[PDB]
Amino acid sequence: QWALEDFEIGRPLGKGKFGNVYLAREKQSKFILALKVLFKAQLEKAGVEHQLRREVEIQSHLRHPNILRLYGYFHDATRVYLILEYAPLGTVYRELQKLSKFDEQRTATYITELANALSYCHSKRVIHRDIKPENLLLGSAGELKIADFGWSTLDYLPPEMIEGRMHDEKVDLWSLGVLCYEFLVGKPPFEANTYQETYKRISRVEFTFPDFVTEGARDLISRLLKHNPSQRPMLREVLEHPWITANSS
Ligand SMILES: CCc1ccc(/N=C2\S/C(=C\c3ccnc(Nc4ccc(-c5nnn[nH]5)cc4)c3)C(=O)N2C)cc1
Repeated sequence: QWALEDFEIGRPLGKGKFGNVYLAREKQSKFILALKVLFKAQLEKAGVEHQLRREVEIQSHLRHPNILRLYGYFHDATRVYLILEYAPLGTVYRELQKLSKFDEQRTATYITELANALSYCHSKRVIHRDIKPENLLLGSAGELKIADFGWSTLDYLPPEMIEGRMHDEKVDLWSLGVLCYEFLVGKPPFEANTYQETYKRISRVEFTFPDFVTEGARDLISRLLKHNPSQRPMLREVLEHPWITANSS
């Protein structure tokens, strides 16, 4: 179906580990989109051809406004290209750097938008690992969009994953706890100056709140960051959580 000659290439929109993403326009439709380039030799150097292949097959079937859409993909002699949804307003990480921290309305809105994306995924038996601000993009109306590779620094990993126990649907809820914290405070809850320490602090769920963090927020974050996965509240319970409904659009 596709080839590189079918597109005009624009400025870079981001740098991945295996290649860059560029703004691009499909020539006949004039459809604006994003295009991720991936080097094949570089892929085989780290042996992830069929880690990535299953990954692509998955998110083709995923359609949700709070998830970045994969329209299609193609290849050539040297590279592999992914056709992506263009997200005009950029990354949340960038927004959080400009603003230092987010207010409660913004935070609660993003959390709701995330929770809805994950509910959709879980309903289709798709689970997600750690979610970083770097991998959250913004659509044209300011809507949050999840963009990364999985889909089924430690700062975002839950205790069960770093301790080498059964990963599970409940990982997602840990991620919401960390993000909700980071949105309000401006840095993640178990940030340390060493990996060894960050590991240790995550395993103990050893973290504290700045004075300004309201008790509604404290409650939600404390409930999501429970060490026992099964004690973390359901996604429905998050969306219903008083502080969420009180602040979210
Ligand atoms: C199919 C799912 C998927 C595939 C590859 C992915 N990896 C990506 S995507 C990506 C960049 C990207 C994708 C879609 N839209 C944008 N929009 C955008 C970002 C920044 C700015 C900006 N302006 N000024 N400063 N920053 C403007 C627009 C960026 C990326 O970097 N990786 C690794 C993620 C998901």
